[PDB]
Formats: sequence, structure tokens, C-alpha cells
Amino acid sequence: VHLTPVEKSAVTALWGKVNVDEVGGEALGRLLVVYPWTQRFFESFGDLSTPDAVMGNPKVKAHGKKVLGAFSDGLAHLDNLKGTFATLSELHCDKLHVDPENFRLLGNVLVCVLAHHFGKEFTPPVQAAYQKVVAGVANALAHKYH
Amino acid sequence: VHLTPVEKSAVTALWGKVNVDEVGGEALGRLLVVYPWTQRFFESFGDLSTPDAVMGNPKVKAHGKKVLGAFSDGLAHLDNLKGTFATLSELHCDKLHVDPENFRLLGNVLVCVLAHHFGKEFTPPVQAAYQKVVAGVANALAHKYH
Amino acid sequence: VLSPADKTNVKAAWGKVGAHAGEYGAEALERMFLSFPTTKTYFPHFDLSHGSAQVKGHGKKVADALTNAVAHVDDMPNALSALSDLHAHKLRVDPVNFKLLSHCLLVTLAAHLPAEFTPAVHASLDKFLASVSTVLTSKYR
Amino acid sequence: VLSPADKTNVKAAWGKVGAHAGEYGAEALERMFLSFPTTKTYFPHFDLSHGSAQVKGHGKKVADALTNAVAHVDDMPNALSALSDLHAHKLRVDPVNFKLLSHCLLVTLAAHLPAEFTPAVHASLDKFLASVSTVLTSKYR
Ligand code: HEM
Ligand code: HEM
Ligand code: HEM
Ligand code: HEM
Repeated sequence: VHLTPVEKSAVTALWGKVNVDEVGGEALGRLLVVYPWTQRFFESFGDLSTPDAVMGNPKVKAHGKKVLGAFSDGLAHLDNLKGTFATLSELHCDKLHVDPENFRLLGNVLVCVLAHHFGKEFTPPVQAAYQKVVAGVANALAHKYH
Repeated sequence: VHLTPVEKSAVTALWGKVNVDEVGGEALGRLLVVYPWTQRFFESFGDLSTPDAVMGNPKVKAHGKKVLGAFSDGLAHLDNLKGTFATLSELHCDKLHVDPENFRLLGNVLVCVLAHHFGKEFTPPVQAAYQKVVAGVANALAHKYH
Repeated sequence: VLSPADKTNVKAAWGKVGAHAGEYGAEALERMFLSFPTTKTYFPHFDLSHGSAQVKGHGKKVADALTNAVAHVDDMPNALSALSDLHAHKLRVDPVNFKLLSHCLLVTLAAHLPAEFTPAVHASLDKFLASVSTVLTSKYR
Repeated sequence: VLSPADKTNVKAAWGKVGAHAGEYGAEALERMFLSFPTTKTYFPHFDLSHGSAQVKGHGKKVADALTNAVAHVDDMPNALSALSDLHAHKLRVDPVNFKLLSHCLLVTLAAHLPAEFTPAVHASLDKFLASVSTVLTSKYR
């Protein structure tokens, strides 16, 4: 996505201060608790009965790290997001057949985890920058649909 | 969109029997009645207080004809829908700023009008051939969004 | 929620279906599987062919689950509790599918009852299905 | 439809906001106009600047409209009938704007009340706001 340099610097500075372990697992973890219908795609994960068990699941925690990594790679290529996630699009679209609204939902649940983690530091203009990032990642992840 | 030869012929023949005067206006009108919020883009139309008034609105009936004409042009170019509706995408997305979910809704209301008009003739695979067309016209009308 | 006029417009539209509940409900199901083939992944234990007495037998229970939902509409969470226990709790169905069936259910009724499918009843029926969907996609234990 | 657990979760979380209702509602309102610049087209009779006592004064009515909604939850279409006549009947708001503000409302509370924002409460709050969004976008005349 094409965002203003001040916002481009603001996201990188904010992402630099992120916990590269328990944020992705918190993002993928709240996806399954808030949107229960998505637990259907993670049957090879085991025990998702309580939110305390969904977050407190090593499989969720570990898989979330690779999801957060996909986003980190996404922040590096804001010129070509559509090509970075071209193979990931193929995976989620042509092979996993996940409904594309769920991509908007995980992207928005990351924004809800960042607000949780940073508090006062996730100001309205920082959100606006991140909303541009998660939309473009959701546009790139749903590319093999249009 | 890419569809099978039988389905390409089945839509051309069904559309070849369409009422090019009262279908688009029934498609546009029902959008405004079922999804009220859409009336907000058509204030320059006047009186939409009752469904009978929305349908029995010469402006809706006139505009709907130009909408059905855009769809008839789309069925002509199923290889390059993205370029046929590029200027139309620029209009609705970059200037009218209409939420793209409403493009899913208009197309799905056109499918309800053809069901209303053809009856038994609008068979499950004919619909399946039309659902591919309306979604593609909705992917092409929301192109300047991705 | 639904307007009082909506509560009546569903009752008189669905009260024009008749014993044709299964036929219509089978058409709705067939129209969905054909148009949006991803909905098939919800039924691996099903014979998803044309005429299939399983699909024609599901559309009965489906169109009859929709009948008690039309009965006590203002009691939908209590009445559809077993269905919500299935769809929301057990099956874990994506609500987009509910939008896909709800749409096919309207294409069916428009194909078969063109007189009862007025722009006002389309709206009421869509609102009703949206509400059934909400009650069936939510976990209200 | 909300679980009884959800109705309590929302009451205990929104019951930790305090007199900061207008502050949060302002931030949510601000975050929304900032992140989704289209929501601004609904407010042309508004000063959509930072600090603006109009936007800070709107967030009061908004977060307070949300407070009576949480009070008589199991009566939300009767309670918010004037708001529904506004959002649904008069203003004719596209519900996407309601998903957006609801998202912003979750970010605000996430940022301000981090302890009360458990995944369980997030789910409960997302269901409540969705339920409130439904009521306000629906014409139940
Ligand atoms: C837009 C955000 C998303 C990103 C960036 C993303 C990224 C990824 C990546 C990188 C993998 C791992 C590939 C590997 O194993 O080498 C993965 C796997 C997978 N993703 Fe996503 N994903 C996203 C959203 C979703 C959503 C919304 C769902 C469904 C609710 C989903 C379901 C899956 C599943 C099922 C797997 C395989 C894990 C298993 O064995 O069950 N993803 N995703
Ligand atoms: C996917 C189907 C759609 C197609 C093919 C389509 C097509 C058109 C066409 C051909 C025009 C006429 C432009 C001209 O006068 O030169 C137009 C105008 C317009 N369209 Fe669409 N449109 C679609 C969906 C929508 C939706 C969903 C909305 C709003 C909810 C919308 C709102 C409008 C408005 C407001 C105008 C201008 C008329 C006026 O108010 O003065 N369109 N559209
Ligand atoms: C209009 C909403 C729907 C209604 C009223 C409904 C109703 C039902 C009923 C009555 C059952 C069988 C249990 C019984 O005997 O009562 C059932 C089962 C099931 N439903 Fe739904 N359903 C609806 C929509 C959906 C949709 C849209 C999907 C997914 C695309 C879905 C997927 C299933 C599945 C997979 C079963 C398996 C249980 C079996 O084998 O019978 N349902 N549904
Ligand atoms: C949690 C969601 C919402 C609630 C509780 C809510 C509540 C309110 C309230 C209380 C008023 C002022 C009238 C009064 O009571 O004195 C109002 C007005 C209005 N709302 Fe909302 N609203 C919500 C969402 C939205 C959204 C998402 C939009 C559209 C972007 C919207 C647009 C408006 C507009 C444009 C007015 C104009 C009236 C005025 O200037 O006060 N509302 N809303």
C-alpha cells in the first residue's frame, strides 16, 4: 500500500518495539475465540474449548509466530504486497478455500492486539497507518479470488 | 470470469430472453427496498418512502436500464471484465466511494429478479452460471479497491 | 430485528409454500451446492448428486426447522437452541455460507411463488433469514 | 444473540470505563474518521479536527447511547428506537460503518483497559456492538 512517510516511519518504529513471540499467537488466538467458526480450519491443533485453552495452546502460539512473520515480510514490501503474498494467496485461496472476510478479521484482530500491547502509544494516526497495512495484506492474501 | 461452454451458451440464451426495460429497474429498485441504506446514494432521484414508490419511480426505472446495459456489456467481455468496468470502477470507488459489499448485493438481487421472471427456466446450473458472472462484475467494479 | 409487518409477511409467504417445504428446501440446497461448491465441504457424508433422496431428505428437515422459526419468531434463541448447538457449537459454520443458503432460499421462492415475492416480502424474508442465521451462527449457552 | 455470560462481561468491562465515556467515545470517533476517512461523509455539519468539542461532545452522546443499551440489553430494539429512527430511517447508514466504529471502539478499550480486555471479553464486546449495530441499522417500525 501507498502510505505517507511519516506513517511509514511510525509503523516501523512501533513494529520494532513489538514482542516477536506472543503477539502473533495472541492475534491468531483471538481470531479463534472471537470468530469460533475459524476453529474448523485448525483441527490439527487440538483443545480449543476455553479461551484460556485457545491462547494457552502451544500450536496456536507457534503458528502465530509464522503469521506475524508473514506480516513482517509484508511491512518490508509495501510497494509489492501482491507479489510477496502471491504464494500465500494460492495457499489460502486455491488450496485452503478460506472465505476472504476472515483475512479482514485477522488483520483487524492484529490491530486490536497492538492497541492492547502499546496502549497510549497506539495513537489514532498509528492505527490509520496500520489499517492501510492490514487491508493491503488482506487484499494480497485474497488476490487469487479476483 | 472463465465458465464452461455449456454455461456460456445457457446465459446468453436466458439473457437473450430478458425484458430489457423492466429488469434493471426491478434490480435497482429491489436493492433500495431490501437494503435501505442504498437510498442515500440516490437522493437525486426523489420519493422512496414505500416499495411501491421505489419501484414506481421513473428515475429508478431509467437508471436501472443503464445498469442492466453495463451487465449486458460484461457478458460480452467475460475474458476482460476488469477493463470493461475499469472506468465504472473509477466512478463508484474513487468518486462515489460506494462500499463494495453493495456490489455483491446488487448482483445477487439481479439473480433474484431473473428467478422472479423466468421461474422453472432459471434452473440451479443457470443460476450457477449467473453467480459466476455477477461476482465477476462485482470483482471488476471493485477493482480500484485492490 | 424484524418489523411487525415483517413477522406477518414471512408467515403469509411461507404459508403459501405448503407441503412443498422439502421440494423448495431441496432446490435451495441444490442451488447452493451448484453455485457455491465450497458449501459442499460441510457435507462429506452426503450424496451430493441431482435428485439425491439424502439432499431431498435434508431440505425437508431444513425447511421444517425454518417452519418452527416462523412459528415462534419472537422466541428464536430458545426454539433454535439445538440447531445453534449443532451449527455454532459443533459444526462451526462460517456465516457467509448462511448468506449463501439464505440467498438460494430466496431464488427458490422467487422461482416458485412469483406473486408472493413482492419487493416488500423479499425484504422481510431476507431480514428473517438474516435473523435465523444470527441465532444459528451464535453461541448463546 | 448474546450469551448470559456475555451480558455480564460487557457490564463489568463497560462498567470499568467510568466518567471516561466521553473520552473513549471521542477516541473511537476520532480513530474511525482517521482510519476510515469515508465515515466523515456522514458528518458534513461537523468539525472533524482533533480536540474538537463537537467530536468530543458527540462521543459523549454515543458512548452514553451505548450505556443505556448495556442497561436494558434484553430490550435493545425498544430502548434504541429513536436512534434506529435516526441511523436506519433518517441517516440511512451503511452497516459497514457500524463494523468500523465497533472495531475502533474495541481498539480504544483495548488501549485504555488492557486488563478488562481478555479474549473472552473481546468476543463478548464484539457480539454486543454487533447486536447494537443490527438494532440501529434495522427498521423495526
Ligand atoms: C491474512 C492473515 C493470514 C496470514 C498472513 C496467514 C499466513 C499463514 C502462513 C504463513 C501459514 C503457514 C505456512 C506453512 O506452514 O509453511 C498459514 C497456514 C495456515 N493458515 Fe493462514 N494466514 C492468514 C490468515 C488465515 C486465516 C484467516 C485462516 C483461517 C481462519 C488461516 C488458516 C490457515 C491454516 C489452516 C493454515 C495451516 C495450519 C494447519 O495445519 O492447520 N490463515 N497461514
Ligand atoms: C455492480 C453493479 C453496478 C453497476 C454495473 C453500476 C452501473 C452504473 C452506471 C452504468 C451508472 C451510470 C453512470 C452515468 O450516468 O454515466 C451508475 C451510476 C451510479 N451508480 Fe452504479 N452501478 C452498480 C452498483 C451501484 C451501487 C451498489 C450503488 C449504490 C448503492 C451505485 C450507485 C450509483 C449512483 C449514485 C450513480 C449515479 C446516479 C445519481 O445518483 O445521480 N451503483 N452506476
Ligand atoms: C437456513 C439455515 C439453516 C437451517 C434452518 C438449518 C437446519 C439444519 C437442520 C434441521 C439440520 C439437521 C439436524 C436435524 O435433524 O434437525 C442441519 C444440519 C446441518 N446443517 Fe444446517 N441449516 C441451515 C443452514 C446451514 C448452512 C448454510 C450450512 C452450511 C453450508 C449448514 C450445514 C449443516 C450441516 C453440515 C449439517 C449436518 C447435520 C446432518 O448431517 O444432518 N446448515 N441444518
Ligand atoms: C455504537 C454505534 C453508534 C451509536 C451508539 C450511535 C449513537 C448516536 C447518537 C447517540 C447520536 C446523536 C443523537 C442523540 O442521541 O442526541 C448519533 C448521531 C449520528 N450518528 Fe451515530 N451512533 C453509532 C454509530 C454510528 C455510525 C457508525 C455512524 C456513521 C458513520 C453514525 C452516524 C451518526 C450521524 C451522522 C449522526 C448525526 C446526528 C448528530 O449530529 O448527532 N452513528 N449517533
